[PDB]
Parts: sequence; C-alpha cells; structure tokens
Amino acid sequence: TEDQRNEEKAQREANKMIEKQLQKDKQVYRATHRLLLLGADNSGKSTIVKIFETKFQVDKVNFHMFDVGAQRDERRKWIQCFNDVTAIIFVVDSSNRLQEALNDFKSIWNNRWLRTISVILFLNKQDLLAEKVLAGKSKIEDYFPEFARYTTPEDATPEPGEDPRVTRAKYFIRDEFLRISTASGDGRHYCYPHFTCSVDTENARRIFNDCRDIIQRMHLRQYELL
Amino acid sequence: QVQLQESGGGLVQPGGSLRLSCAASGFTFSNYKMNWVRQAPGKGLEWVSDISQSGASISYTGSVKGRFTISRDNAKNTLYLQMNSLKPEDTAVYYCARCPAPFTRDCFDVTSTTYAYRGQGTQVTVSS
Amino acid sequence: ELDQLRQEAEQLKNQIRDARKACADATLSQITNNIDPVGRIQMRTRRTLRGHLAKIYAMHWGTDSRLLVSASQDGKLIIWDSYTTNKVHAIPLRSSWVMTCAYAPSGNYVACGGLDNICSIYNLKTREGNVRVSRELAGHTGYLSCCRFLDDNQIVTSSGDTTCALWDIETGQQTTTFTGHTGDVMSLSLAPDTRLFVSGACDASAKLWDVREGMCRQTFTGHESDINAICFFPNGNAFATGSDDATCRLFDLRADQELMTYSHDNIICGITSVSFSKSGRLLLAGYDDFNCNVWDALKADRAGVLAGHDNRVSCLGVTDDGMAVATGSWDSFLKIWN
Amino acid sequence: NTASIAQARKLVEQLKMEANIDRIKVSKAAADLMAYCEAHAKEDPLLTPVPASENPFR
Amino acid sequence: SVRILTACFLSLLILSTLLGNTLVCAAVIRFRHLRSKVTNFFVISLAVSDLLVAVLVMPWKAVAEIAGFWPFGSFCNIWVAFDIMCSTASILNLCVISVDRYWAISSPFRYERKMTPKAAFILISVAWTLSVLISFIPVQLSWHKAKPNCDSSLSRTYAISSSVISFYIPVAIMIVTYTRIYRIAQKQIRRIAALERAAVHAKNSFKRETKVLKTLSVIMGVFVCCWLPFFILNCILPFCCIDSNTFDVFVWFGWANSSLNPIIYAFNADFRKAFSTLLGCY
Ligand SMILES: CC(C)CCC[C@@H](C)[C@H]1CC[C@H]2[C@@H]3CC=C4C[C@@H](O)CC[C@]4(C)[C@H]3CC[C@]12C
Ligand SMILES: CC(C)CCC[C@@H](C)[C@H]1CC[C@H]2[C@@H]3CC=C4C[C@@H](O)CC[C@]4(C)[C@H]3CC[C@]12C
Ligand SMILES: CC(C)CCC[C@@H](C)[C@H]1CC[C@H]2[C@@H]3CC=C4C[C@@H](O)CC[C@]4(C)[C@H]3CC[C@]12C
Ligand SMILES: CCCN(CCc1cccs1)[C@H]1CCc2c(O)cccc2C1
Repeated sequence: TEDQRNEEKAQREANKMIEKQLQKDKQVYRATHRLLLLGADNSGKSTIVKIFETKFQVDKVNFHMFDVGAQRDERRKWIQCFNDVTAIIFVVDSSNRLQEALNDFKSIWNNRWLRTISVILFLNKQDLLAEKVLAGKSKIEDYFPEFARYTTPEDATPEPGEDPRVTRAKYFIRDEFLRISTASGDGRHYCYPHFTCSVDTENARRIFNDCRDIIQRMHLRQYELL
Repeated sequence: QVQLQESGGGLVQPGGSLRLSCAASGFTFSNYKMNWVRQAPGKGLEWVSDISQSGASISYTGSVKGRFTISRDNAKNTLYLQMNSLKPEDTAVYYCARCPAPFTRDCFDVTSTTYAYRGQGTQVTVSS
Repeated sequence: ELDQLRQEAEQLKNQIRDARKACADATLSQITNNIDPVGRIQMRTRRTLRGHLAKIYAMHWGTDSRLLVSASQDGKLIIWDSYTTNKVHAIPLRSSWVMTCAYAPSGNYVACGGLDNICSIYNLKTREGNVRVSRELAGHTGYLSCCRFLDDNQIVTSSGDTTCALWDIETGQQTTTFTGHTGDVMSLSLAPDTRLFVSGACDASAKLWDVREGMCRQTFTGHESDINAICFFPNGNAFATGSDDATCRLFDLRADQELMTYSHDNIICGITSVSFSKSGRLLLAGYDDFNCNVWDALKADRAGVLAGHDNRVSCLGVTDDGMAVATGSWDSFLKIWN
Repeated sequence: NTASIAQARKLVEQLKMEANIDRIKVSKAAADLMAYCEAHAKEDPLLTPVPASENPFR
Repeated sequence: SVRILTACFLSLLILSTLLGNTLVCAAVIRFRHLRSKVTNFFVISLAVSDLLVAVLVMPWKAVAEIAGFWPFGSFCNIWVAFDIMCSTASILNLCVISVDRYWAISSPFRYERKMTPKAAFILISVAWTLSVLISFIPVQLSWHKAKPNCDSSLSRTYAISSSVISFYIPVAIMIVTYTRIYRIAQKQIRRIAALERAAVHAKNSFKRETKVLKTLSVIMGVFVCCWLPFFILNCILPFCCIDSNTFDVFVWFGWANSSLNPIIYAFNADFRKAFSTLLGCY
C-alpha cells in the first residue's frame, strides 16, 4: 500500500498548507465589514465616502463597500449575493424620484434574503432640498398629500439657522423611510437615517457609528436583551 | 405560459373616469401580489399601485391616493383599476404587472424597462 | 404594424399550443401505473466538506466521480477529493462574488464567474505546477450565472444580460451568442450526446439551443415563475427544471411539452437546483426550505429527503457513475450523500 | 418605434421556425423514458442501494 | 416524613443537574454550529463545571444527608477539594460569561478582532486554574480546616479570603458588567423608540424595555439568590450564629445553580433546536 501512502502524504501536506492559508484568509475576511451601496442615478452615492469597490478604515476597522454598477435594471437575482453584508448603504437625492426611492427601499427591506440586514439611509443633497423649499411652489404637497397633515417631530434636531420649512421637509422625507422600515423590522434589522450633502466628510464616521449599532443590536438580540 | 392582457383605454375627457381590466393565464393568480405601472410619452416607467394575494393589503403612489382604486378576483383570475377624476397628467400606457415569485412582499423588477411578468399595456389619453 | 406582428405571434402561439394538444395522449403518471414504486430511499451524509468562509454558491463534479469543485462569496474556489476529504486546490479569485463554477470533462481546467460579468478559467495542470488564470472571457453585460465546458477548448456561458454564449477559450471570444431569452438566464445543461443544450431564464421559459446552428429548436413555457435550475435526463431526450414557483417540471424534447410536475402544497419555497440519478429514475431537487426532496421521476412521489443544512441548499449534483449526490449551501458546507 | 417592430418580427420568425417541427406522440415518449429507467435501474447506485465493499464513500 | 421528602428533592435535583448539564455537552458534541461560536466555549466550560457539581459533589453529600452521617471515610478531604473547585468553577464561569457578554456589547469591533479561540482558552484556563488552585492546595496543605465524620468547618482567613476570590470579586464584576449592559440596552432601546415613534407620528416600546429588566433580573437574580445566602454565612460562621441543619439549606441553594445554569445560558433558539432534535421533542 506504499503507492497509496505516498499519495496520502502528498494530499495531507497539500491539505495542511491550504488550511494554513484559509486560516489567515479567515482573519482577513472576519476583520472586514462588507457593505452594499445602493441608490438611483440621481443619488450622489459616488461621493458619500470621500462591481466597483471602496475600501476605507475608521478607528482601525476595515469597511469594504461594493457598488453593483455595470448591470441591468432588474435586480432580484444578483441582489441575493448580498444576503451576508453587514449593512446596506441606501442613498436618496432629496427632490419626482422620491417615490421610486421609496419603492426600491421597500423592496430591499422586505426581500426574503435581505431580512437580516440593516439599512444606513443617506438622505443626500439637503442643501438643494433647503433652497428648493426656501424658494419654489411648495410642490412636495402635490407629490405627497400627507405633507398637509404632517408636522415636525418634537425630537427633531435642526442644524443652526435652517428655516422651519426646511426642517418640516427634511423630517417628512426622513419619516417616510421610517414608516417603511418600522412596518416589518421585527427587531431583526433597523434603518439608520442621516441627513447629508455632497461636501460632508462626517459620513465616514456615520457608517462606523451605525456599524457599531448594528453589531451591538445583533449581540443584544442574541442574548435576549432586544 | 405566464401572460397578462390589459383591457379598457383610449381617449377620455379630463375630470372623467375609466375602469382598467387585466386577465391573467398560466399562473395560480391567488399566490401573487400584483401591480399597476405606467409610462407617460417620452418618460420613464413609474409605479401606480399594489394589491396583495388576499386583497386585504393595498397601496398607491402619492399622485393617485383616492383618485384610483385597485381590486382583484382570485376566482376569475383578474385584476382591475377603477380610475376617477382623471388629470391630463394621467396620460400614459398602463401595464398590469405581477410580482416575480409567489408568496412574498418584495417586487423589485415590476418597474424594470424589460420585465417578464407584465402585459402589453393599454393607452390611456386624457384630453378634450 | 406592431399590433399586426403581435397578433401574428398570438396566432402562432395558439397554433403551437394546438400542435402540442394534438400530441398530448395521456399524462406520464398514467403511463407508468404498472411500474413498481421506488419506496423509501435512505441516503445518509457520507462526508461533510468544510473550509469556505462564506456561502457556498456553486458546484461541479469531475468525470472521475472523485474530485469536485465548489465556489463561495468570500472569493474562494476549492477543489476536493471527495473520497479522502482532502482539499486538492483552494484558488483565490479577483472578484469575491462568484455565482457559478465548472470542471472540464478532462479535469485539466476549472471555470467560474459572477457579478464581475466575466468567466475566468484556471489551468490545474500547468508546467509550473501552480493554479492561475488561463484566460478571462470578458464580454457579457450582466452577471455570469452558469457555465459548462464541452471540452478543454469550448465553454458555454449563461448571463444576467439575458444571453448565453459559446466561447473558444484560446480565441478568448464568443464563437456564438444565443439571444432569445427575455429574463436573466439562470442555468444551463449540456446534452450527453453533446450537440444541444438547454437553459432557463427568469421568465417562464426554457429553451433548447443547437450548438452548431446557433439558435433555439424549441421554447418550453409551462413554468409559472423564474426557472433557477435545469438538467438533462440521462438519455438527452428530456429535461427537468426547478423555479421560484416551487414546482419541478419534466419536459420532453421529442413531444415538445411537459410530461409531469413535482409539488406539494406543503412546499412554498423556490427550487435552487435539480439533477437526476444515473437511471433517470430519481429526480433530486434542492430548495429554499434548507433541504432536498428526492422524487420518483416516473411517479412524482417524494421517494426520500436529504436534510443536513443550516441555510439554503444552493447547488446539487450527481457523480458521472451515479455513486453519490453532493449538495452545497449558504451555511458554507458541502454534504455528500449515498 | 421601428426597433420595437423588429423585436416583434424576431418573435414571429422564431415562433414560425419552432412551430414547423414533428412532435412524437406523447405515449411513445413517456414509454421511452420508462424503458430507459428499466434498462439502467440495475446500474444506478442511488436508486439501487450499494454494500460498503463497493460504495467508495462507505 | 422530612427524611423521605429530603431524599426525593436531592435525588431529583441531582438528576435535573445531570440531565441539563449533559444536554448542553451532548448538543455541542453532536451539532457543529453550536461549537463554532466562541461565546459557547464559555457555556461548555460552565456546563462542565456544573456537571462536576452533579457527579463529584452533590451525590456524596446527598447520601450523607439521607443517611445522617458520612459513610465514605477518607474520601472527605478529596470531596471538600471537589466541592470548593466545582463551586468556584461554576461561579468563575458565570463571571467570565458576563465579561464575554459585556465585551461583545460594549466594544463589538474589538470583540470580533480579539475574542479568538486563544483568548477564550486563556479565560477558561484562568477560571479553572483558579478553581483548582483555591481548592486542592489549601486542602492538601490543610490551611482550609478550623483553627484548633466529614464536619467541613473552615479557618477564618481561608473562609474570608476564599469567599472574596471565589464569590465577592466575581459578584462585583458581574454587577458592573450587567449594569453597563443595562445602560447600553437602555440607550439602544431609546434610539429604537425614537425612530418607531417617528414612524407612528408620520402615520398620524416599554415591552422591549421590560425584556432588558426581565433578562438581567433572571441572570443576576438567580445567581445572587442561589449563592449570596451561602457566601454571607460562609463569612459569619468562622467569625462567630446559625444552626447546621439550616446552613445546609443554603449549601443546597448554592449548588442548585448547576441545575438552573442550562436554562439561563444554554437556551438560545439554536440550543433549543438542538435539544428538540436530539431528544425527539417536537
Ligand atoms: C481543570 C480540569 C480538571 C476540569 C476542567 C476542564 C475544562 C478546562 C475543559 C473540559 C471541556 C473542555 C471544552 C470541550 C469542548 C470545547 C469546544 C472546542 O471547539 C474548543 C475547546 C472547548 C471549549 C473545551 C475547552 C476546555 C474544557 C472547558
Ligand atoms: C492571582 C491569582 C491566581 C491569586 C489567587 C488567590 C490565591 C493565591 C489565595 C486565595 C486564598 C489564599 C489562602 C487563604 C488563607 C491562607 C492561610 C494562611 O495561614 C496562609 C496563606 C493562605 C494559605 C492563603 C494562600 C493564598 C491563597 C490560596
Ligand atoms: C427559576 C427562575 C427561572 C425564576 C425567575 C423569576 C423571574 C421570572 C422574576 C424574578 C424577578 C422578576 C422581575 C422583578 C421586577 C420587575 C420590574 C417590573 O417593572 C416589571 C417586571 C420585572 C422585570 C420582574 C419580571 C419577572 C422576574 C424577572
Ligand atoms: C454550596 C456551597 C458548597 N460548599 C459548602 C460545603 C459544606 C459546608 C458545610 C456543609 S457542606 C462551599 C464551602 C466553602 C467555599 C469557599 O470558602 C469558597 C468557595 C467555594 C466554597 C464551597
């Protein structure tokens, strides 16, 4: 059986070398927070952080962010590759494409394979939203009739010097994605809203802060503290 | 073979009313959430409304709340859109679309330029 | 004229349906009445193969019934000895999001690809004794969804761009393109007498393609949602398909229609994967419900179940001598069954 | 407009091309699958179970 | 009927301890995924310390408490070393689990990075080494016994110092870790409540907040209720005030944790599934 023993020794050495490599690659994989980046063509997803890929690190934590760029408009099969990402970053141009963004968000949120993944929601271009409600014919009332009956949350934080109409419009658009996410979150996944505009550097901190909260809430659920 | 045929359409006066109809075949219609989507001339597809498997849960775009009503018949294998108070702005081809897989709430591709589970659509024109 | 061509397409589809109804004698379930049932199949996990860091997303077996390939969305492509459990190779990939892999009928090469929309081919028998990319077949405009070798020079690919293609690997170019599907093409199966292949494609349709002529002989449309999985029956005269509509279905080539459907109202899950056993008598299928159902292909009884996985059965395959089933899944383990 | 007309023409041409084939009468086709299974059920290790002296995964 | 009844309770409690601690071991050796998570190394380590309370400790006192005298003779000092060891190993494993859970919740990225099998085997081997060290060495050097049948009366310096090391330190740790976990869970509860309430306000939480209190109050309340009445009197008796027949009730309250620990620490939905499969329960 020495003919077999020679081949067994060759396979055993090959296997043990491969297992040494796979152990080092298990550390690189587990150290890295995979993110999927989404949004319409009008969404500034290309400028949120300062397939297409974007690696960044915050406080010695590696975030690897993927944008599925060069593919067809129908997504129900390719999106299943991302059932194991740490978050989805979802980017919306505040403006009417807002209903397209809400229907896309709803379908990402309710999908069988994305049920466990939290969404970091960047409501981008808030400077354009601000000037286009400080001036112009209040058309948000015509796209969304509930903007007659809505009023600001009392826990809403304005930035210094923003007009109450800007606050009203900001927090209205924000709360629509909160309506969609709250309807079925089941404690399994959460939505993390942020206001932003294209000059912001702080978005890179915001993704790290929300990935802490995602993994904290995951551990709190695991120990039955949520 | 999965197919949908829309019926009802053509020219109608602004402020008017019109009921769209869709007849399915090649699927057990009761298992699918089903949808209306519309394309205005020279413009993209937009979503109009949804109805769930049971008809208990329904939804509409903000342009359409109150103005159109979606309904279904799981014994006739048909979907309807009763439309009221039509604006010139409602001028579009309307398509009966189906969510892709049975038994779920997600419907990613119903607004996609090419999609396998919609009908040919019918013109609705709103003018004098 | 668009309405006249659409109406002539309705006339043609009604004519084809009447031509199929003229052929439709009896359901296969009645023809097979005198055949003895398979009874309770017992298959047990003979190995678990482990080492992938992320969801195994694909498989193929070697013609030797001994080596097999699997891919995972960590960016690994592992080749296993199934008898010994030893990893023979563990190929790193440029893009981690693999969606298919294949093993040449010689064992000389392995192919894979996914959200890169490239098919990358790896030589296992290099003069330098190391695995590396032999070529990248770039040119599909959406994710590579399936691929399969005819031989060491020719590979068929399937894509989210709603096409298949045949490539010559030395040339690095599409020897043909197959374009008639309307949804994302999901899977392939090549004929045993390798002159034909079938695909199914995120529309109710499967198509039978002529490899030499370059366009489909037949379109089969009996499904109800996205066909995810497809496989020839071992004589090449029929094929199975599985879909998001929770049915498997058996289709003839020669009669141009369904013969049987495999379902329970107890099943509300999409089917991810399908394969026959060597006689064709068993049809095995993997499901989103985390398990596999074994069907009598001649009866539609569930002759057995394979149930060893913590997450979605993503892929399934039977060895070329029929001596085992392998199944992979989103929990990162292969199970081998006999 | 005219691109959509050509898409409908290509469907008509393919439909016309696959309509014309002979279809082998379904009872014969089902009987051939049944005959293929009977001819190979002796070989099939998954259908017909195998002793540990022959099963390499034993 | 007091001896008949006492034999029934102690016999049942030993079987409950044996079964629960063995189901946790059995589930880990059967199912690979329960063994994969490094958190469950500490659960296995706890369940083994509790299984040793069931096999090396409880039976021999139960027979001596049924009989009313110690029959096993020269086994007494070995049994005392087993008792201190398995009691300490159980309490230190409850403490190490609270540090694991607090590290995971307080610093989730550093936890993923640093809670390698190496770090868990260090914390497990530190807990069990400190249980061996506190037990066999003070017993074989005879430091443990009183200052002048298996009477088990302890010297004042060993009783206090061994209570500090085996209990009052790990209680101060578990109080800090579960207090900081409460403050983190309160912050996450409030931020979830703000977003759900904003959804309800645009459509125009105390149940989730009660789960925090209920889970922490079970975890710490059962631990303290079982061990604190023993470890307070274990400081009093050598400093003396209490009848031996009553002190033995608190000894059984302390050992009763090995029976309850599977229900507190080995009852996530994956463990319940593994028990349900293995035991044919559903
Ligand atoms: C001190 C002696 C006498 C008694 C205590 C022995 C302890 C240290 C032993 C008994 C059982 C052991 C555990 C058994 C199983 C596992 C799961 C494995 O994946 C990692 C090691 C781990 C977690 C072991 C760690 C060490 C362990 C807890
Ligand atoms: C850093 C860690 C490992 C330290 C663990 C604490 C150990 C070393 C402590 C706790 C209890 C202690 C014992 C308590 C009582 C006595 C009796 C005294 O007359 C001599 C010292 C002696 C015998 C102590 C030796 C050290 C001891 C065993
Ligand atoms: C043998 C074991 C399982 C017994 C456990 C007893 C448990 C269920 C008891 C002990 C103390 C109790 C808690 C004491 C105080 C409060 C605060 C109150 O505002 C809500 C109920 C709550 C949170 C109680 C819930 C039930 C509780 C946790
Ligand atoms: C449940 C209590 C078990 N034992 C009690 C032994 C008995 C005393 C009287 C009758 S039986 C203690 C003994 C003291 C001690 C200690 O100082 C430190 C760490 C553990 C223990 C364990």
